[PDB]
Amino acid sequence: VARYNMERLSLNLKPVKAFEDWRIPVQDGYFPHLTTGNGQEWSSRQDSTFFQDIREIPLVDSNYVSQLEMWRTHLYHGIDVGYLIHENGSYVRLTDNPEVGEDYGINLVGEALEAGDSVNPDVYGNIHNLGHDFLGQSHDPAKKHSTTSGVMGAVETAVRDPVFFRWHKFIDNVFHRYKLTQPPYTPRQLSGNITVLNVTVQEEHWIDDYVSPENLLHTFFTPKTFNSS
Amino acid sequence: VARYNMERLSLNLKPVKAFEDWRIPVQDGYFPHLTTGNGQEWSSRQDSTFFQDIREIPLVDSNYVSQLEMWRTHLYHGIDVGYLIHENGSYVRLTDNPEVGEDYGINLVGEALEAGDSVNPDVYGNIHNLGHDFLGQSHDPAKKHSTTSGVMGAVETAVRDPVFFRWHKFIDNVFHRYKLTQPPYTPRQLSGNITVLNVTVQEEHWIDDYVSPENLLHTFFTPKTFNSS
Amino acid sequence: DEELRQLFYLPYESTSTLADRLGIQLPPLELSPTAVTVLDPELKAKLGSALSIPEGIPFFAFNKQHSQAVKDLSKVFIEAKSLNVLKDVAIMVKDHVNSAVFLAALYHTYYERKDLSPGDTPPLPTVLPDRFVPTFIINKAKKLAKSAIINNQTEVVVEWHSDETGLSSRSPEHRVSYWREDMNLNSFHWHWHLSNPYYIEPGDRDRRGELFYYMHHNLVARYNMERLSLNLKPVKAFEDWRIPVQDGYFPHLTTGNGQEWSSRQDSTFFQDIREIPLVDSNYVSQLEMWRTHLYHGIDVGYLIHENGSYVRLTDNPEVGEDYGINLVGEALEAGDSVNPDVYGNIHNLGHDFLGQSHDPAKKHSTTSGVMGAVETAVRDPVFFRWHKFIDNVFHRYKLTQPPYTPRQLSGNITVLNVTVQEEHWIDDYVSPENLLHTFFTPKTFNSSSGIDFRLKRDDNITVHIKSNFLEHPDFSYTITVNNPTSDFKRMKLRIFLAPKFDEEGVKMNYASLLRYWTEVDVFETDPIAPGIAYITRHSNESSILSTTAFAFSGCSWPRNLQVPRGTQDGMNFHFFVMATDVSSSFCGRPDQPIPDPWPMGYPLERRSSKATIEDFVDEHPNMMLQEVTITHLRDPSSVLRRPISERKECLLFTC
Amino acid sequence: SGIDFRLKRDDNITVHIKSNFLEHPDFSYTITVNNPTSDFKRMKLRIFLAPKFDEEGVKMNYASLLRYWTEVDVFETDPIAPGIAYITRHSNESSILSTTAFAFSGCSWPRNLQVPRGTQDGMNFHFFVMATDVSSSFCGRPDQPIPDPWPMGYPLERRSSKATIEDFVDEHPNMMLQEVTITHLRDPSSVLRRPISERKECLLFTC
Ligand SMILES: *[C@@H]1O[C@H](CO)[C@@H](O[C@@H]2O[C@H](CO)[C@@H](O)[C@H](O)[C@H]2NC(C)=O)[C@H](O)[C@H]1NC(C)=O
Ligand SMILES: *[C@@H]1O[C@H](CO)[C@@H](O[C@@H]2O[C@H](CO)[C@@H](O)[C@H](O)[C@H]2NC(C)=O)[C@H](O)[C@H]1NC(C)=O
Ligand SMILES: *[C@@H]1O[C@H](CO)[C@@H](O)[C@H](O)[C@H]1NC(C)=O
Ligand SMILES: *[C@@H]1O[C@H](CO)[C@@H](O)[C@H](O)[C@H]1NC(C)=O
Ligand SMILES: *[C@@H]1O[C@H](CO)[C@@H](O)[C@H](O)[C@H]1NC(C)=O
Ligand SMILES: *[C@@H]1O[C@H](CO)[C@@H](O)[C@H](O)[C@H]1NC(C)=O
Ligand SMILES: *[C@@H]1O[C@H](CO)[C@@H](O)[C@H](O)[C@H]1NC(C)=O
Ligand SMILES: *[C@@H]1O[C@H](CO)[C@@H](O)[C@H](O)[C@H]1NC(C)=O
Ligand SMILES: *[C@@H]1O[C@H](CO)[C@@H](O)[C@H](O)[C@H]1NC(C)=O
Ligand SMILES: *[C@@H]1O[C@H](CO)[C@@H](O)[C@H](O)[C@H]1NC(C)=O
Ligand SMILES: *[C@@H]1O[C@H](CO)[C@@H](O)[C@H](O)[C@H]1NC(C)=O
Ligand SMILES: *[C@@H]1O[C@H](CO)[C@@H](O)[C@H](O)[C@H]1NC(C)=O
Ligand SMILES: *[C@@H]1O[C@H](CO)[C@@H](O)[C@H](O)[C@H]1NC(C)=O
Ligand SMILES: *[C@@H]1O[C@H](CO)[C@@H](O)[C@H](O)[C@H]1NC(C)=O
Ligand code: CUO
Ligand code: CUO
Ligand code: CUO
Ligand SMILES: [Cl-]
Ligand SMILES: [Cl-]
Ligand SMILES: [Cl-]
Ligand SMILES: [Cl-]
Ligand SMILES: [Mg+2]
Ligand SMILES: [Mg+2]
Repeated sequence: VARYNMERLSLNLKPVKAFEDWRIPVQDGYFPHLTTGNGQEWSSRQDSTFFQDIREIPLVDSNYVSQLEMWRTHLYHGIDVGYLIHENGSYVRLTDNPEVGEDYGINLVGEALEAGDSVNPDVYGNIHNLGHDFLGQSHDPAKKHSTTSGVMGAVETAVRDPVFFRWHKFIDNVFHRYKLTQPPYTPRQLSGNITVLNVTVQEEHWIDDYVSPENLLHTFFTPKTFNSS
Repeated sequence: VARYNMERLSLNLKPVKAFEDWRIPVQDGYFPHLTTGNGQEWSSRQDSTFFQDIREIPLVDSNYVSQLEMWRTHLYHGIDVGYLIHENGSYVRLTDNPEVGEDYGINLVGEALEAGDSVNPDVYGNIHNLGHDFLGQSHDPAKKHSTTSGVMGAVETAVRDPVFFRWHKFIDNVFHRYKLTQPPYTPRQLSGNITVLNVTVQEEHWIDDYVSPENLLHTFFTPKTFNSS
Repeated sequence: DEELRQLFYLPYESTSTLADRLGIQLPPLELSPTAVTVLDPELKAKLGSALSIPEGIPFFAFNKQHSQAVKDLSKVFIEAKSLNVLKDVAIMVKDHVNSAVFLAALYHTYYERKDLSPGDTPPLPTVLPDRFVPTFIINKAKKLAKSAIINNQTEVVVEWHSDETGLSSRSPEHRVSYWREDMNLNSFHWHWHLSNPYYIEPGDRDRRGELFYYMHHNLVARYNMERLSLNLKPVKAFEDWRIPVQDGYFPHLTTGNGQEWSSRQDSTFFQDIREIPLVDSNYVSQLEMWRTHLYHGIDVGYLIHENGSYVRLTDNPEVGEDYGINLVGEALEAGDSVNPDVYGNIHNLGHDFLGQSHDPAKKHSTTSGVMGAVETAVRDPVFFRWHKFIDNVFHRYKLTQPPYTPRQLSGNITVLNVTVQEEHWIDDYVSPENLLHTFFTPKTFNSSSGIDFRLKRDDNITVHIKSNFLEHPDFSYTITVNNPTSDFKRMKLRIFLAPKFDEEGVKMNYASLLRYWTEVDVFETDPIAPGIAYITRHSNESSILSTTAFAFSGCSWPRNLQVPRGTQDGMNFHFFVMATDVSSSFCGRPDQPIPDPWPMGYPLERRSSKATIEDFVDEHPNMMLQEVTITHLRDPSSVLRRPISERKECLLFTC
Repeated sequence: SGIDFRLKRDDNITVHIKSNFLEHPDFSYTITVNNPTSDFKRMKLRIFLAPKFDEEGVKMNYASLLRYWTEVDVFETDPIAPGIAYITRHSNESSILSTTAFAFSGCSWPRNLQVPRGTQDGMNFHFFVMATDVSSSFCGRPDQPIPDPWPMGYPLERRSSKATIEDFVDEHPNMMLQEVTITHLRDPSSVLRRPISERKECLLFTC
């Protein structure tokens, strides 16, 4: 996300905005122009498409916007009070100053948010993964039209979609929310025996008759070719 | 529902309107002014309250408006094509002209809609019962406020609420939708050996020095008293 | 010339590929910047704008530039000194023109040249199967073909079902997809617009604006009868253009150039089309003002000509005066409009607004949706919402007309009786009188005239495509009439169909039925001798049909969709018959005027003081109102006698 | 009389203002009645107008027509002798009018708007007539009571079990339902005979 924003600033674009108010339609759609080797063209998403309940087939496998919202509410609460509730009933402290043998709070939040090895799936849910699927199925969320998923549904294609970065700005916002609850590093936590005296950056030779001034880096476009056979 | 409407017409009120577009807030609220013997006052519902997803505690026990809508969509489909799909995969014909040993279509729809002995809970759901609970919890649908349920949540109190009859007008509309799919009764189905020649209605004596004209009935208000001890 | 017909074949392949396969002698060739015909400068100079449409996109029939290109190309074809020269010109230009534009120009040419018959054109699905068959099925066919060739198999059949393009259980509009996507109906739509293009030289058609109204009115009416048969509500006009289009459509179609047709999500707004270039744009409020202007003209009874004079609108015209319905049609389509700057181009542009609504500002480098093409537009449920709006405009105009006078409805012939009888179609069953059936039957066609499935030149491969269609048994009807006069009388019988009940089970009154009447048969009889006569017509003779998966050729209402679906229990229809005193009727004839001076659909497109169709018919001895039942059979063999042993007992007399 | 258009005192200037108005020719109607009793009877005739069809071309039922009935003439007649009588009223005598661009003075329904516009082809109206047993009527009289005890607009402002105005009127011998056509002329001279030479041929009997 950070590097994407640096690219946006380079292009006179505004930094990406989190998609956090899920009752607002996603302003920017995306048409991937991709077709799989089985002849299946990836679904697109029109501008101004709502993030909507996914009514699966079978219906019992469905997920809902307000369900994800309540997972989010629960997770925000845990972050704000500094502990998660384990499915076994005990409380787990969140801290990035852990004791030896204690998990890092950022790690616990990450496992709960992705979700992966969550301390409590029933309470904190599966926000980030399902969000990909809500966005990827938003062109046909009740599965009425016998369609394919959009690129947000697959790891090798999701980054293509501008909404990837709106979704991940939301995700990064959750993580930063947690980081802000942590106390600043103490003098001892930042102290060191080595003094830094100087820093210089130098671009290597890349074109005859030009030597880059110190502390200047360049970028440009170059063709690349590969064998698709 | 029919008798309620006759009471409404008697009072110069418009007949009850089904609550069917669940996007529209319920215009008329209800304040029951009831308190249980455990001192727990029944929750009320303000005018213009939305029918909203019920996020239960625990969250895994929740139900959602679009979920009920999809159950409704599935049921409307079955009604319109004249058969339900059994959870065992077979199709069950809906008819009010059944073969000997065949269920009545109106009965099958009723069991699916209530729901009771539904042919397919996963597909047709539990629309009518859950709707009572959605309406009864609509003052606090995400259970944020540690509140009690409204009167729609209990059989001995639900009829008090004007929304009971809006909900049941919707329910009766589903049943009438099914009835309309049935062929008109044939001449043989309506024929009879007995001829009806005359009909007369006569109110009994109820007050001295008055005899009601034929075919005239009266109503009035009278007190009744009971022992609450 | 069956050499002429060959020009329709393999439209996505080079002329060299076609000629090689067919042994057609080629003109001189060269290599384009592969082998392509040399295009003579003399021919090129005659082509107008034909070459301006790039290869690799569909023919967008409602778009003014695309239609102009087809008109410009067909002009050269139509004006060719002979059929030999025509063939030479076609062979020469084929490599240099958009293939869909080429095909459209060729079909139009058969309608316009007097020495060609549209009935001799190939069925459109054999030429462009990609327009009618889902992407997945074409791709499966390519796979089956590749395997077959490898295993020395010269023929393959692929098939598909409606269960595969949408989910009926969650999408009520999908319940009628079989009808909207019917390949013959979509082909009929292509034929209609190429027989009666809005860009035709004015005068070269008679009452073309009125025919635009009439064919589409019948198309909408029959769709509604299909909807009622399926327990769907009749279609609602898309008229408040502020409201998003509720039902989207995903066509699941890909052109032979690999370009998948755009879809439209549920709840998509009808939005301003900001074209590239921007100066070619059109706007919702612009269309709304055209509509406002047209409604005004209709309401006051005259249009304003671009020359400043006023033109009266009347369906009771003087000799030599145009019909008001025709003038409104030309203004609305639009075709030969009296005032383009004032009344605009509402209907055509609306197709393009709907077809581009997934990307109306052209930000996403996308293709158009199916509403943009005549051979695909009927597939989309919004087609019928758009055409219900269009039919509403026409009905708004019809309602301004005075009811037909007694003299305008009077006739010398009396109608005495009407009977309808389904022909034999299954052994050991005879249909009761006045009962018609429908059912689904498979049809198969050879797609190899349209798509080259060969891997290499020497491969012998044929791909057959099989799918299900609504169908009905043949039927006939007999009208008993009396001529009480002293001499022979000739008459035209006018027979129309409409459901008796609406979606609520209420009997439709006269006013409501006006929106439903559809032509069954309108034709002139032999002269009727004094006394009683019996006139019998077979369903294959119907005026709405022309003259093997494709029964009727050229421009024809699909024979297989001639009878509305009806219901399992039997659905009741009015069968109106009128005897009036004196090549599908929906298509008209390019070279001849409409023979009948009465408005199309007469007398059932005007208001009446009569409340019911029963009351209306009872006033006139030359009209009779008959009634038929139409019953859809899920399993046609169900009509057969069942073993006494296997019959089940009913609880309530019938079951 | 309303605006002083003078520049200075001695100027002699008059400004006339001309504009177009809807208008109609005078008309009369005659009601034929029977008094079957043995003595003179006085009655009030109550005459109301409404369109027959709504905007959709559907015949309006009794309930819908209640929203449309408008007074044409409501007045008391001379006593009617036993037997048949003819009662003729001129449009200028209408109860809705009082008693030169301004025909009727004081408080009056405009005489020029006494007849609805109607249409070029002719528009059909119910003309309801009731004989009841015994200064615009819209304005009343400041110093006098309403003479008639019946509600204004009687009997056509209440519900009926009768579905149509036809059914309603058929129940009562003292009511009759007549019908008139009202036709608007863009060019009043169009009603005149046209030269045989200048008449154009119709395609469908009438044009
Ligand atoms: C399927 O359709 C195509 C028509 O285009 C047929 O292909 C032709 O077959 C004949 C006989 O082998 C060849 O001489 C022609 O060259 C073919 N035409 C083309 C354009 O390839 C094919 O025969 C049809 N298959 C069947 C079974 O009728
Ligand atoms: C137009 O109207 C006014 C009425 O106010 C008339 O003006 C009067 O004319 C007479 C005769 O010249 C004068 O003696 C009065 O003093 C005028 N009254 C006022 C208030 O100015 C005028 O005569 C009318 N014109 C015509 C042609 O009738
Ligand atoms: C819940 O699991 C954690 C694992 O770290 C454990 O420390 C805790 O004791 C458990 N709670 C109970 C009461 O079992
Ligand atoms: C520097 O090094 C010492 C010796 O290893 C270490 O104990 C201490 O942490 C460091 N002190 C500072 C100044 O950070
Ligand atoms: C750091 O290095 C740069 C260039 O090598 C030089 O300009 C600067 O004087 C150096 N600073 C120090 C403190 O050595
Ligand atoms: C499903 O249940 C019905 C109930 O009568 C039964 O008839 C049918 O055999 C069952 N289907 C299967 C395949 O088990
Ligand atoms: C009349 O009675 C007979 C004898 O029981 C019975 O068969 C029949 O169904 C009855 N009803 C009619 C309408 O015939
Ligand atoms: C029905 O009963 C009433 C009162 O008993 C009587 O007045 C009327 O005439 C009866 N009708 C018939 C058809 O017997
Ligand atoms: C191609 O196969 C068909 C049978 O499928 C056969 O009739 C025909 O002769 C074959 N074509 C050639 C050129 O062999
Ligand atoms: C405008 O066109 C109409 C078409 O018939 C013609 O009659 C009329 O003369 C034209 N108006 C003028 C003033 O040119
Ligand atoms: C009947 O026939 C006569 C003679 O052709 C013709 O004039 C008349 O228009 C016909 N129709 C009627 C209804 O009189
Ligand atoms: C009409 O034809 C049917 C069947 O042919 C017959 O039963 C019926 O009586 C006929 N009606 C008249 C009026 O001839
Ligand atoms: C009517 O047309 C269909 C399809 O072409 C055909 O099967 C049927 O035999 C035809 N009926 C007659 C008698 O021509
Ligand atoms: C009716 O009044 C108008 C306007 O005042 C007048 O022109 C007409 O002569 C009057 N009719 C009679 C006969 O009084
Ligand atoms: O996770 Cu959201 O795509 Cu790396
Ligand atoms: O069910 Cu809804 O309350 Cu009797
Ligand atoms: O015109 Cu036939 O498609 Cu709108
Ligand atoms: Cl949603
Ligand atoms: Cl499901
Ligand atoms: Cl919970
Ligand atoms: Cl531009
Ligand atoms: Mg509602
Ligand atoms: Mg609308």
